[PDB]
Amino acid sequence: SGFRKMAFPSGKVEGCMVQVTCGTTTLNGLWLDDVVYCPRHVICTSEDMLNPNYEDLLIRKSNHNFLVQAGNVQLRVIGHSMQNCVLKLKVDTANPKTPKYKFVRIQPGQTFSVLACYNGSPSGVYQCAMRHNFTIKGSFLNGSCGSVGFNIDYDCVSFCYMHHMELPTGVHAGTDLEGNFYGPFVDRQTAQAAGTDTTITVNVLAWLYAAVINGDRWFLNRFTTTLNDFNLVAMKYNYEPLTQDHVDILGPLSAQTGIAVLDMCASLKELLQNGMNGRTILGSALLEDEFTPFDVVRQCS
Amino acid sequence: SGFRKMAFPSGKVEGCMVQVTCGTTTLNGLWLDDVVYCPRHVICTSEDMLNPNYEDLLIRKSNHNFLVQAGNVQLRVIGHSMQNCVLKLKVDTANPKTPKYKFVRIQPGQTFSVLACYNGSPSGVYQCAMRHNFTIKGSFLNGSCGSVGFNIDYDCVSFCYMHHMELPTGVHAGTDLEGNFYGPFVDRQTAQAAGTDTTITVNVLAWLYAAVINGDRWFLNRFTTTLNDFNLVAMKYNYEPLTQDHVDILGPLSAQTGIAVLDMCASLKELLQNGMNGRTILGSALLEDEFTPFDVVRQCS
Ligand SMILES: Cc1ccc(NC(=O)c2ccc(CN3CCNCC3)cc2)cc1Nc1nc(-c2cccnc2)cs1
Ligand SMILES: Cc1ccc(NC(=O)c2ccc(CN3CCNCC3)cc2)cc1Nc1nc(-c2cccnc2)cs1
Repeated sequence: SGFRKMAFPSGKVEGCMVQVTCGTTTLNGLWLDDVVYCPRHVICTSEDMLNPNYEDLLIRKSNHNFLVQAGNVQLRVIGHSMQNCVLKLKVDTANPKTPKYKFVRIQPGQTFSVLACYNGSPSGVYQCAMRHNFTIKGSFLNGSCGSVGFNIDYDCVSFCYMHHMELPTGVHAGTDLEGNFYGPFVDRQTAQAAGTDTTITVNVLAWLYAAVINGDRWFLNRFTTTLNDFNLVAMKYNYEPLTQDHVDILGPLSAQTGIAVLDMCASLKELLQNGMNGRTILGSALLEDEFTPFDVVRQCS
Repeated sequence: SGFRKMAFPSGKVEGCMVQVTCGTTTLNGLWLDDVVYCPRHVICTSEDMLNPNYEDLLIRKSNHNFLVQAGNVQLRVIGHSMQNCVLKLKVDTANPKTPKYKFVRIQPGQTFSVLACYNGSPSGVYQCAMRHNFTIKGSFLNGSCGSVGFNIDYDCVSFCYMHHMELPTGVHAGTDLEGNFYGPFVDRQTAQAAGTDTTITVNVLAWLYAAVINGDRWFLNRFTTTLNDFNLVAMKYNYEPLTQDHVDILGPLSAQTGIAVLDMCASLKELLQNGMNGRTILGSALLEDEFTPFDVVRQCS
């Protein structure tokens, strides 16, 4: 029983975090086999900032300009290359703690764990969702660039996010581990801002099912709606439209509770139109949308 | 920027989790040096449950009755003893991954990270607070007993909680690592239930300061209250009384924001008496009380 924001155990990732220094700039790198991955803006200098050309800047670098530190051990850089917005630094030592891993790009609405690091040292772990506008609402201070986001499937770490920057509204933007940004953002100083966001409807429904699994039932009703009439109401409250595929994904939770998806949608419609009226669901006074159907099944069978 | 429920990196603890089996009962143990620690009710059998005597039950056990598995390796038990409500199993191998550690008992209102484990394998990590009634609102399924709660200070793990049981309202109860229960609970089947709880006032104030540090300011006011008139209002809403020591602990946050503690208390008083009126603070629609002043300073300078 109970339901918490839960992250994956971070040990497999902690053994991969290193510190990368270029001149007076220090951030975090990810050390897998004989390669270190880090944000390319580590080579940015002062009088660049505005309109940098990273191709020019990297051509002017030498291997000895990059200082890589794995705890108290310095790693010798023997090659370097640009991988879109990430730098690949070949080192003379393969990481003995390299886990089984994959580089995977996630979709809006999916969740992952973030290991926040400073100076190559892990600081804390938390759980995030990729928003509809391709930002994440993280917790990051200056020096956290290069921190990574990940999921774990059995023994294999799926890396999906490297942290690059903070936007004016305090939300965060980054790339996959191939160096391709999530969303329409660039690693330089522009007036760029996050687009509009929506609520992840399938996730809210998943969380209502977690509530019922845990004994919170006050929001349930005898009513059932159609998928069409539900989406009419969802647009008014800036929820994502619900599709038949979302209904299928909620099948297992629907079977376990005996509550059909379209019956739970009639509860969500009433909560939107009336509010909670002073009550809470799973300790929250608003509808939470950062738990996937998978997160729910994993945490509370 | 940003503020998240954040747990400590769990790698140092993951390397200590093992699986302990007695007969048909399997749960989690903590392997430090040449000792495994686990809940003593692993020796409970069926026709005991009601009124067990653990002294009798342990006298009837032999070392070979305990099967300890560290991943794919079986550890040989060479001694056993009762430590209040925890069992100490001496094994023939010292854990090569033993971190620097301490056994520390925490106070209500303090927080810690929980590494939930099943069959000796870590499953997820999350952050908890010890409540005023000595329960924690965790996320635990059958088989999670022996999972531990901890904090990390530099390189040293302070273990503070081992999980033992779930209470009827779905909250959780356990012991420190010396085997002494938090609160008036026993490891047997009785009608025991959690006592009444209060809101941790110093933590709510810490979280309001985190909100101001992150740019959420709508709840601020020009007013200041006395410590006496604030506590008059806190009792009506079931908040813990605020003391001068709490004011001192909030000093650093007060200095950084320029908002005196008693000025922030006049904001808390108005939120209690009027509510939020449809707005949120740090993404929450209620006042959060599971972040300590230390948690806040650590996460957002
Ligand atoms: C997208 C991007 C492009 C270029 C840079 N690098 C710079 O702007 C930069 C690099 C080097 C210098 C020169 N030195 C100045 C003195 N300190 C050492 C560096 C000055 C500025 C950083 C970023 N990303 C950043 N993310 C943050 C940040 C803040 C809070 C939370 N998460 C990320 C600050 S900067
Ligand atoms: C406090 C306590 C005292 C004694 C026991 N052990 C038993 O009740 C017990 C032990 C052995 C057996 C016999 N076998 C029965 C068939 N399965 C194997 C065991 C039957 C019952 C467990 C506990 N603690 C428990 N915590 C949970 C629990 C559930 C969900 C989340 N967190 C903890 C279930 S039981």
